[PDB]
Amino acid sequence: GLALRLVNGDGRCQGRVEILYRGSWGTVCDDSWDTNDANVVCRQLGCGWAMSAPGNAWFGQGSGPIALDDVRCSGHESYLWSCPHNGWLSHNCGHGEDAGVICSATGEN
Ligand SMILES: [Cl-]
Ligand SMILES: [Mg+2]
Repeated sequence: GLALRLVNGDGRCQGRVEILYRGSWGTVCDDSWDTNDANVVCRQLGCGWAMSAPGNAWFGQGSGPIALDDVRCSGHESYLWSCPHNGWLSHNCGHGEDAGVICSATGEN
């Protein structure tokens, strides 16, 4: 069962992006980690909208195989794994590129 979390931030609605894929939490190393991408993360978590998308392991480096690399959300999607992307677990990037998000945390549902 796919799941998403933001870790090592100040609260549920900010931190390093991690996706539960086939039993292990994996990070995102997108070098075009954009507002549209972050907005999808925030919507999916019920965390409002993306105030910023901190880059390059701002919230620290994750560990283990990296789940997603080039994720190109339109910005409307309900889940990050619904955005166009260039594959699971097939990436040469390092955890120094792990993406992060800071959401408004203005959701109530
Ligand atoms: Cl980051
Ligand atoms: Mg992107």
